[PDB]
Amino acid sequence: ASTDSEKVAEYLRRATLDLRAARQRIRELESEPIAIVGMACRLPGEVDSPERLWELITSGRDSAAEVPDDRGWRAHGNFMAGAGDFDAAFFGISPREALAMDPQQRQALETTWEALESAGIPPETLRGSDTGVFVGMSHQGYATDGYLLTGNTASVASGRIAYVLGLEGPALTVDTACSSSLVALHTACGSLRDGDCGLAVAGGVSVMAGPEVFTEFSRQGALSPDGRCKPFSDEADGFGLGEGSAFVVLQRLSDARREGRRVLGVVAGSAVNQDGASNGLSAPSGVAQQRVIRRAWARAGITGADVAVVEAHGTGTRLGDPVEASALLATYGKSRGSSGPVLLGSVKSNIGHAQAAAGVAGVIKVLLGLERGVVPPMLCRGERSGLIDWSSGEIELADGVREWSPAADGVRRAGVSAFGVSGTNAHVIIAEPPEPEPRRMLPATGVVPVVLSARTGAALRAQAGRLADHLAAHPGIAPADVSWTMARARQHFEERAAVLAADTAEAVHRLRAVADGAVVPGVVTGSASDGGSVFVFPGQGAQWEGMARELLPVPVFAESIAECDAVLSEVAGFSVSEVLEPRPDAPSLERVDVVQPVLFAVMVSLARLWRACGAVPSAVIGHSQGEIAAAVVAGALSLEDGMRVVARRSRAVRAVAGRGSMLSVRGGRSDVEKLLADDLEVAAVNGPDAVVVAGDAQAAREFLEYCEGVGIRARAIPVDYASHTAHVEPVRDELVQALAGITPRRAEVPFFSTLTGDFLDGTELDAGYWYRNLRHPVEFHSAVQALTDQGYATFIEVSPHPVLASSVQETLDDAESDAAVLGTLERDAGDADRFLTALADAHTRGVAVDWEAVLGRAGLVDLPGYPFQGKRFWLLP
Amino acid sequence: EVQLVQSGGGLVQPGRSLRLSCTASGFTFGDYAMSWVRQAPGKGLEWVGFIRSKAYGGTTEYAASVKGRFTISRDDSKSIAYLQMNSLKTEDTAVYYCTRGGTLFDYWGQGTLVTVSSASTKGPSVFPLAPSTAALGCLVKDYFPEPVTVSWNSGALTSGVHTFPAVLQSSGLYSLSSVVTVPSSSLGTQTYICNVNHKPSNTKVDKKVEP
Repeated sequence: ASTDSEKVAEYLRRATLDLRAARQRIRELESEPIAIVGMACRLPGEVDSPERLWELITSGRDSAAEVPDDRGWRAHGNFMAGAGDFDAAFFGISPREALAMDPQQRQALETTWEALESAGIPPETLRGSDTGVFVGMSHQGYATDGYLLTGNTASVASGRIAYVLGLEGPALTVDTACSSSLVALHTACGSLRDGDCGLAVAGGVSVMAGPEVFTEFSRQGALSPDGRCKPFSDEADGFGLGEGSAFVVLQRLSDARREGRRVLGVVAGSAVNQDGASNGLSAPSGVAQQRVIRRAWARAGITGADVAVVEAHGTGTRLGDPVEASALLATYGKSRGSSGPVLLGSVKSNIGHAQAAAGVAGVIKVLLGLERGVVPPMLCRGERSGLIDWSSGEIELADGVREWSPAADGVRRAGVSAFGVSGTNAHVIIAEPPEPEPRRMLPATGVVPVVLSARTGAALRAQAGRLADHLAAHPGIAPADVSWTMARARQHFEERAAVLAADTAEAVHRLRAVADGAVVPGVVTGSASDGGSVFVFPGQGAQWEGMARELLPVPVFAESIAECDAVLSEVAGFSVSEVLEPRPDAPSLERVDVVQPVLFAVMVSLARLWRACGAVPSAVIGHSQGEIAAAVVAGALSLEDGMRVVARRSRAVRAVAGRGSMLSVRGGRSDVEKLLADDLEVAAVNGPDAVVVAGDAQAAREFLEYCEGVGIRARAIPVDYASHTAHVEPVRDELVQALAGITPRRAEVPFFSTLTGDFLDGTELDAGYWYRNLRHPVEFHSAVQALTDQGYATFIEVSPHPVLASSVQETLDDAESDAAVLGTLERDAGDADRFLTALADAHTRGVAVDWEAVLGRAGLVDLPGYPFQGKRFWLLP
Repeated sequence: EVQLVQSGGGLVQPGRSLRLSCTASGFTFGDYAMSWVRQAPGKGLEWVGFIRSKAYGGTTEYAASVKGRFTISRDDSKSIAYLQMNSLKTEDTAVYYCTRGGTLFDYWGQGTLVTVSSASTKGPSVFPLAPSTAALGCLVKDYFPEPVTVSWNSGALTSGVHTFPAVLQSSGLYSLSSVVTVPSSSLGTQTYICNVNHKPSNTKVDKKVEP
């Protein structure tokens, strides 16, 4: 019933669709853009960061200076400030091995880490991953105590990064001289495109270490006396020696789009060739440089007219520069096609000749300009070389502030060169990044958490100070971006802090409080222990005016409060919302049969908010009414059943009120127990200096208070019943039949009974338990001691105000425990800000907050990387 | 990327009507015929019908068991294909797939379950298959709708557990059986409890099994 024409129509369409996919696969294998997702740079001129490089060149400064004395060397150069500094501890390296380690190895390890932070990748996620390492590097003489062979082989400069970081892609060191780092880049894009790796670190490193290189070039005569490179100038008189690290993180663009990576730029094409039969082993070949430029255009599908900026090799050699300018004039200078003259420059005018790091230092410069739409500036000293023909007007030096203007493709592109003395040449086309086009609990906030992390306390404060400087230097950076970056695009170490602020000015101010040891309002600090969280549900005392009224919006919170409303409305005459939200003729919070069910509701709802935010209890613990809340959080009891237990138990308590009294005695236990002899009982021990004495017979209480006046701090609890005494025995039979239909179940979270004094299964919590819980002493001090000596590291009190937090800390002090004690809401603050602060604090103690579920996803921003705490190591053999 | 997102099924009493949607994306919807194929529980793929592309007349063909009751439509402006089911029967219970193409089905949707039943929501009755290697289990009978989940010792016991596909009895109610094979040391401090859970009737049952 389908005509032959219709059937063959659908096969033809499928065949040509399959053909389109095949040919798209061909294009991917040959020329997929490689996204540059991260970059780091430690270069001369006090350039510890790519952004420092931008500042140095837009400020027209160079870096030539006399040789340092720290190295064991009429002598000027371009030297890195901390070439010898290394945080050996960070990488698990002994100071013995670090001293024996070529600084080139150490600078590569540190700069790779910063590149991974610039790409927003927490390096632990890469362990066991498929990630390659491509280091352009050349052997220098650092060692001319043990581990000296592993610390000086070139192959270990790439493999050591793989080992430390646990990477399992290919790890190569490659030497093509001044082209080494662009060759490393070229090989890594081939490796990605072949699927040998899914991520690659590529770049180059050199540090002048041994006597040779500086005096070797002086006799050779290629050095300038200033130590300044003057590329493309009639004052050209040689290059100034330099050093540095420069690395990039490379990923197939399709994978970067799919994982939502901020892309700094793309490698659109690169080529690598050789001079071949030239005028001599070290002599550049202008025709070879045309061949390589044109090959790069081929593999990027572009022509010269599409590149507006060229970052040249530019060394400042009188006869080297005209060869490069000739080759540029024959390529980029022709068929400009009214795109305006190509703008030419060389980062070497500002930092010297970084040797194996020259090329990726040029890429990094170009990316800096691509961020801003601004041509990357070059010093340009004096007049244009008389040996070069700019008559055409089609090549111009990148003198000052220029707008970087796109090609017919509306895309901004640059070409980057590096030519080696061995003859191996490289050219890379860097294009601007394509358009990137593309759910929160605790929704409205106003304020914003910024979490910080480092391996030691001094490193932690340094991170706070440097982020303070960066934010002061760059106002207008969205606070949601700082927060998401600091939370998700960074690895979290043992020592932690968090600042909670509404605006960049408040964040800077509080970050600087963390940089000092200051204890100020919006600041929390702690160290991250594993061992698990205990949720603590206290007894009487947490109530306040419309506690957590501000939390009623948060959908996961209001959801829970709804179920309590249904259950409590059938069982009692009222609901939770009436009591917490404005109270229009609603039950009084002073009534024991309303405060206990309403507190129950707020604690179960808070505990659900906590869990929705990533905090998982490893155990629960309650105190009188509170174990009912814990029993529901731990799943031993449905919400319906628990709201029934607390409703009926507090109504029973109300029935026996009057004639009762409860007082808090700031004293130990046997002590008060002894004093209790004659002169009625201890109903609660919560802390080694906090007992609650009940016995009612208010007259009695009224007397003990008097006596206590002598020296014992005693205070009356605003309550006219005496629970955990015989005063509750009349309700025994009526309450156990009223709760005969409760259904206790095995707890999903472990449950530590402060009645039994040991973990419970969950099925033991029938109506009989809830009576004993009301009748018997609350043995809470013991319960905390038990949990501490089993390894629990965080106590979170889930309550609208902290009541047991003090007594828990006291118990930990006498146990000399490091364990943290945190709260949830406070009397003044039951808002979403106080809760955000509670999450922030719990984070600094090791609790796992899905910061993305709480805040949402924002954008990666270029914030400072880890603050390495380096000692100096410089072997003098 | 090519997408065919389906929606619009669920429970529905015999004789009533129901319309399924298929929203296309990532390709030129108007260029393709679109077909509906269904699969009754446990059985094969059965053709329901298709609509041609407009270029071929935008006309429709149907299987005999749905002709006059079901109709296929398309809306090329919203890139949506529709199945309009009328006078539904229990026999029309199935997963319904829309698929790109009328002869070559080269892209399918996630499918949409349509359950045709006049049963009312009902909780299960749990009975224990006492352990007459020993075998014991739980028989979860006479509930509606699906699903119902079963675990053993609150998820502690997972080795040797088989929970079986539910069956639909002549009453129109579902029955499921869960079994676990345990060492014949059936008393050695090893109490065995099946935990059955039927959200659509707010039911949670725990049962012990023993001789």
